[PDB]
Amino acid sequence: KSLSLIAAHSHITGLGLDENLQPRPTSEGMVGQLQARRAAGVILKMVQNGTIAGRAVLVAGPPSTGKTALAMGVSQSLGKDVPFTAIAGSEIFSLELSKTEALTQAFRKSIGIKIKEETELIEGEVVEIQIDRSITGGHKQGKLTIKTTDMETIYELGNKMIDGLTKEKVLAGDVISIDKASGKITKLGRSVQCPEGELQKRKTVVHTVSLHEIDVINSRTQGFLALFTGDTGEIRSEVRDQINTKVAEWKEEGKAEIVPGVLFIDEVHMLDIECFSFINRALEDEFAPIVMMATNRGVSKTRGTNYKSPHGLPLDLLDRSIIITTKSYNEQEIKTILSIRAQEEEVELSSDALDLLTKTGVETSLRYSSNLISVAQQIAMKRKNNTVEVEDVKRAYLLFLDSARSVKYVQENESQYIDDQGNVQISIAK
Amino acid sequence: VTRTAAHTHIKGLGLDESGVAKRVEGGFVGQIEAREACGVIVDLIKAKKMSGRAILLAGGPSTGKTALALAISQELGPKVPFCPLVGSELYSVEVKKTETLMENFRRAIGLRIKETKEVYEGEVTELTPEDKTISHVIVGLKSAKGTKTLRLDPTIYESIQREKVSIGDVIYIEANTGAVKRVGRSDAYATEFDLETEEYVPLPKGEVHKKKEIVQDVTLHDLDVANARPQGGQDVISMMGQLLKPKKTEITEKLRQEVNKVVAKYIDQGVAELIPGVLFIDEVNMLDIEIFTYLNKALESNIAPVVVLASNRGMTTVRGTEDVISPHGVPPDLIDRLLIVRTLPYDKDEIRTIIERRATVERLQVESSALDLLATMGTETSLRYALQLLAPCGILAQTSNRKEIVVNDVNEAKLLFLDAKRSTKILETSANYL
Amino acid sequence: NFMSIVNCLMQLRKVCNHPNLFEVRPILTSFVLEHCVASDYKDVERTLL
Amino acid sequence: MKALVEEIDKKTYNPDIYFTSLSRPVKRINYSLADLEARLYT
Amino acid sequence: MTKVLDVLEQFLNYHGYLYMRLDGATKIEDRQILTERFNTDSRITVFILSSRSGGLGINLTGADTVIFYDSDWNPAMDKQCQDRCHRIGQTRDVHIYRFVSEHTIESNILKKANQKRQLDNVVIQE
Ligand SMILES: Nc1ncnc2c1ncn2[C@@H]1O[C@H](COP(=O)(O)OP(=O)(O)O)[C@@H](O)[C@H]1O
Ligand SMILES: Nc1ncnc2c1ncn2[C@@H]1O[C@H](COP(=O)(O)OP(=O)(O)O)[C@@H](O)[C@H]1O
Ligand SMILES: [Mg+2]
Ligand SMILES: [Mg+2]
Ligand SMILES: [Mg+2]
Ligand SMILES: [Mg+2]
Repeated sequence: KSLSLIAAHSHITGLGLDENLQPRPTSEGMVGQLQARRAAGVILKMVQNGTIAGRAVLVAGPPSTGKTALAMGVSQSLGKDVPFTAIAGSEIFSLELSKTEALTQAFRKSIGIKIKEETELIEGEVVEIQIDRSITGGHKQGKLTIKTTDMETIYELGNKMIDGLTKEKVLAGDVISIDKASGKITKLGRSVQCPEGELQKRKTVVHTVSLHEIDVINSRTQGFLALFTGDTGEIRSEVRDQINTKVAEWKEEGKAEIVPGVLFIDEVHMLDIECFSFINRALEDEFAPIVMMATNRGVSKTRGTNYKSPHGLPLDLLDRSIIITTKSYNEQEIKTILSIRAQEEEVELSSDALDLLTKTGVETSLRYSSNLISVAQQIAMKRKNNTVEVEDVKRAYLLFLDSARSVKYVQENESQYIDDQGNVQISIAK
Repeated sequence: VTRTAAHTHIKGLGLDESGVAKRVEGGFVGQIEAREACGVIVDLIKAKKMSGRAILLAGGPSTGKTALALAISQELGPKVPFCPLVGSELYSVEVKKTETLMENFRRAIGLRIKETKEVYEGEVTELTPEDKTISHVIVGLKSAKGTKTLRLDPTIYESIQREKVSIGDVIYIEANTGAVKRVGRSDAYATEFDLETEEYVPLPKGEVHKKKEIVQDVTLHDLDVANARPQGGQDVISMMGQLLKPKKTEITEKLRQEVNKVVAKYIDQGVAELIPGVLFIDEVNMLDIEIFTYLNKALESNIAPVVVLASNRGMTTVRGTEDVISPHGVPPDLIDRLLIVRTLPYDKDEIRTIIERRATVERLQVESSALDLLATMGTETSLRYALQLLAPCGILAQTSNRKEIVVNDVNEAKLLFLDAKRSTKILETSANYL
Repeated sequence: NFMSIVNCLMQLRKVCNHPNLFEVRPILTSFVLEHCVASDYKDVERTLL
Repeated sequence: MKALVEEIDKKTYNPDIYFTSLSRPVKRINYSLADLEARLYT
Repeated sequence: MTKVLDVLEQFLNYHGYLYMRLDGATKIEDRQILTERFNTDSRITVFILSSRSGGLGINLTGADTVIFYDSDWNPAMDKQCQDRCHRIGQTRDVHIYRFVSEHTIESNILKKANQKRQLDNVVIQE
């Protein structure tokens, strides 16, 4: 399910690992990056352990080298049932919400809670349902026949039960599930399904709810609408201070458990200094997600200050975070990556075209060639041949310019292009 | 008769089946490589396989960037959604720039559904209340071909009471959405009063209950707004509900993911088909770095439709950045995921052909000599100026009753109107700041 | 046949003059989507409350 | 979901009562004489 | 077809003219009266008829204009319709119009009949 066409990370699934945590050369869509995969795997098992919370880790490296794909493989390897939050640095800036509250809201979103409830439900086919008007003898008299394969019995309704059966029109011969404790009816189909067995069964219902979702409901009359509508608007901190204690008591009673989810922040270099100052306090608290931050830039100016801090982050935040460095890809890895994308996009590449695509990948960038591999398939589609050819790769190379070539063209054509001073010449002669 | 503003002479890219671009097709001269690489992008969009791909075209002013970006929208067809957008529109007072940028990505992917609606119509015979709670009402609607009675919800009864319907008045009731419309009093009661303000309509022909199916297409974002906020309804509680929070709000990622899931469950039944679209942003050089860096992460998403950018600049500083200098006013990290389509300036002959075809589409006759003058103009001043002076010359020809443009008329138009180069010369030598 | 031609043209002759073809123009009522995602979280709100 | 419109017959439908119903099967019949005479005389 | 007549009555009624309809759905007593009423000087601008019913043998001299929405056969049968207007008692020239759509079957019919000099039509294909 979940219709998706093609994604950049669509190929890599779950990073890759062995029981010794030693990464394989090619494992589950992940090539290259030996040490980075091992450190990211240590972080993954650290999250799965859940003994430690509120720790920050930094992923550093050149652009287009082993950075976002790491956190993607960690999120996919973490699997469903555990929370993972990915937000851009520009997304926390909001006109309606303050930067601090919008920054705390993610920390509340990244930690979930599982709540279990036991219910007794009676489900089965209804062959015959009789309902009678009020009489002097009794308020209402009715009998419904719930037929199942193993057992078939008749129940006498409870008044307001009759108001639930008359409330929503029910036709005999459909499979429904009636909730005794909840007091509502659930129709599972028509008799589409078959009766499994005994009418009444005791089941437990587990509900995974994040701390944020618990926090919004209590601050509003209807808070679940404030979840979807994003109108939440700076919940009081007192409410959260009550939520934490109530959750603690729920844990001591054993009625709930907490899952230490992960919080991933893309583009942390563009975060404001105030947010950096709040993160330091937010990490040291009791409930906090494991934080992973990735910045492409380094030795730049922090937003909000005049001075340039190293890596673009304040040193106070760098103390709380552990740094992981990624290395540029070699020539032998680029061809394997482009081959993985070829297998992902249903694109057939000859070895002769793979050599040129690898050479162009080394000379310019990987992101470029991986964009060309998609474009060349249509030029090959006009030739009606199923496999891409060298000539199609060259045509796709001359049609769509690179960045380095476009800069060298702009420098010669600068008189035609607009300039920072606003000067342009649209006249050909004189 | 036919209004023409800087356009409508371009009916498409005009490419053959082999992908080769003709010298002259559909109001396009020169620019063969850009039309070819553009048609490749057209086929890529028709393939639907790629997602989150970005292609920008960089060229000087008047080079035809935007005019080429309209041709791809004409080539995709009206069935494929196209969203023209300007980089200056991403700044909004009510909502942050980020939400306004993410929203357009959802507006660019169209999803067409099919659904059947039930319709009841007929003249009302009896109206009775079944009366804490507002009781239901039995309606006696009388079709021309039959008679049927139906019980109604209390809300649609409230809408009925607000429409001032009476016994013997033709009404229209929608089943699914519960909408209520009254056509008018029945034609048989027209003789009850000699003078009345109420019009009389004939009895609806056919059965009371009627069905049909609609292929109606709705953009995905329009479907998201429905789940996000309430919408108009004939009941008072609906008007108060929509009037409680009129201001637009930012949508959380959770609601978006759920709507995407129900979209998938809709495509599993074969009822709907998801098709991508093209997002076009004019003057990308006007965007702050905060929108660029968000475009870095947003294009990596799978649901992100193909986006096309246009900027004309040299090496310049990115808006919102102090010391950063990058080509085309775009950051270097964002330029990596982008593919570039270069545009070239036209020669004298191509300017002459442009003015010719624009004159033919404008429906105006131009003599050869005045046409050569317009070409020399186009070379010595600008391409836009020669296309600009065309109409005033025709107006002066209307004043002189002439049916064709003459050299004297285009010269007089040169005397009455000035371009930028002359006005700057008057600006350099003046008394007080002309 | 000769009958299929006439009976096929009578529909065009039932169009050009007036849209007599069954003349159904949609009233353009809104979409019927019944999901209301918040209703799925209503029960969770009840349990948490 | 719940239908806001419900078709109803004037004579057959009543808001009072709501009724829904769907080798060789044979309905059980008591052959006892005192049972039938007991039923008819009560 | 008679299904155009009611729509035309809702139109003429929308624009508020004075009209009278004569077709196969009327009686014999209301026919001659609706005829003499139109022939004598009155305020009725338009008189609606049908091809087979009242477009064959009547005497009407009143109208100076003939309008044809659709014509199937016009070697003869349609010629009788406008000849119902032009008569011995008309001192004014008859202006006869015709309604032909563009790029439709009716547009192909007269275009094929103009080249063939309008004898008889068989199949319309274009
Ligand atoms: N180890 C890897 N294995 C496979 N593909 C990779 C790997 N590292 C990077 N890529 C490719 O790089 C592209 C995105 O690069 P990314 O990791 O986002 O760079 P950055 O995070 O520095 O912006 C993806 O399309 C992915 O295919
Ligand atoms: N190849 C072409 N053929 C015909 N007209 C063109 C061509 N290229 C540009 N034009 C005309 O130039 C005018 C302005 O060009 P425009 O696309 O606005 O330039 P820019 O992309 O620099 O804004 C348009 O109205 C268009 O009709
Ligand atoms: Mg990144
Ligand atoms: Mg501290
Ligand atoms: Mg432009
Ligand atoms: Mg005669």
